[PDB]
Amino acid sequence: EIQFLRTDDEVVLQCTATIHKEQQKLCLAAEGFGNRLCFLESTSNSKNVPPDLSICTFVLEQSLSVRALQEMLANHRTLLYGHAILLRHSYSGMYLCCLSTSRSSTDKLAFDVGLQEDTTGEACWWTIHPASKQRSEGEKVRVGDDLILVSVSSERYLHLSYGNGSLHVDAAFQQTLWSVAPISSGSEAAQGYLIGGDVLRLLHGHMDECLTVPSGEHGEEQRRTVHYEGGAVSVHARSLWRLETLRVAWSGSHIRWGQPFRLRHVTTGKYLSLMEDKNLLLMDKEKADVKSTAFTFRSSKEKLDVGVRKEVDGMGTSEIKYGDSVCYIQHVDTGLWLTYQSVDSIQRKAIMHHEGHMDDGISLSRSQHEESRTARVIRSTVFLFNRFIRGLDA
Amino acid sequence: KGEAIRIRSILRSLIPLGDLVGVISIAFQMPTIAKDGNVVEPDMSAGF
Amino acid sequence: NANVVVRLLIRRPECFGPALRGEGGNGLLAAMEEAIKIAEDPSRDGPS
Repeated sequence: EIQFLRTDDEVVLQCTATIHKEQQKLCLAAEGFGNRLCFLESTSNSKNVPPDLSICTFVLEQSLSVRALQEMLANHRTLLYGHAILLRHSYSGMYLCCLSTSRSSTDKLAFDVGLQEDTTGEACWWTIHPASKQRSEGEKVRVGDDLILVSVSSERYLHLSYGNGSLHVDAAFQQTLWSVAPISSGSEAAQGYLIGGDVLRLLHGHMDECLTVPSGEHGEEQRRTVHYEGGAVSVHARSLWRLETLRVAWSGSHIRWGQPFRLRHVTTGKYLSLMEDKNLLLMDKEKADVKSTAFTFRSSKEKLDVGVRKEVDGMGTSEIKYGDSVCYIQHVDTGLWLTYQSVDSIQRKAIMHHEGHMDDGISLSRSQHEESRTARVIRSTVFLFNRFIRGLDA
Repeated sequence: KGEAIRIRSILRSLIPLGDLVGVISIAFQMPTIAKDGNVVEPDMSAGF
Repeated sequence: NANVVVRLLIRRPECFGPALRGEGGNGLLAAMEEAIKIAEDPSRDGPS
């Protein structure tokens, strides 16, 4: 039974770009605080460069008919073509809109597309139109369907512009096909179980020590290491990690045992990885290869047959439970186990070892939305302020 | 009317005011009497 | 009949001429004096 996309579900809007006669899929991205202007980040190069879907995921708020929206502006359903959808950016909590301003890089008609605090006004609402002749107004929106969006206020099409030197999104009368791929569905989500994209804390067997990085002394070269600390570090923002799956679609599904995923330190933005000396080290987004940054949770420390199960397009079984479940983490390729040095504010270093110690169990504790957003804002402010200071120093 | 206001805004986006003012500012060449006493008539089918 | 026409000519913006097309057109006024130039030049005006 083919699924139909619906509100309260988390989706990414994808568009295709033909560069060097090669198609690159891009998701519409927009950083909440700072640059309100939307942009695109590559999702086709996931193997070499991880995609940041946290700024590409949107939530469908409401799907009202044209008459109803007109009347109310004058004052869990099912999507049908010919409705107007309200897209809310999951991270920032702001709504997609036509900014009514224009950089006018190509022409004067096209406007900019950004994020708006207020829903009131026709800028936030976008009408869904069927881009396939096999679809008619009133038909159920399909997951695999390809869409074209028209802004209520501007009556422009959500257009990816090749005319600019860099790929850009603008509201133009030229139309561009947008494919929308689900991330997760809220109703089928199970409370207390690990799902993709969560910001979580890796807590050791005693709950007392948590995997973290050194304290901030203004040097990323020394922040790059990873180790175990206890105390206020557990409630601080240095021990928050984002578990990002390797699949673009249905990335918010329930995590399963032996599922490849990449860990990202929220505060620093670097991805956990393994060097040739078998010691863990944080490295940058650009060079975060899958063969170095992928890890899998396993139920038992012993070498049980993990096997290969075909990945499914659904939320899936809730195999990992927060706190209750005990997880064992290994690199996908080497198969070593993350473990402490056995030589101990514990400040014990963490290593990548073949047989591993017996007490390598790490549970999972979920972080709150406020605390995750604060860490994201902290990183996005550190980057900008360091750029500003470097410019002043130059 | 929202649609009327929208159409007017789109039309102003299509045509800047300054271009209208400049085209209005452009002037004509007028016929003058030639030296024999005949007014030379610039053909307006080939002119502004 | 005005709303439909403006929507169609704005869906297909090449109807507005190269100057007002907007992918780098000079503009309405610039095209105005350019056509003045063409009008004075005999080669660009007539078949020749």
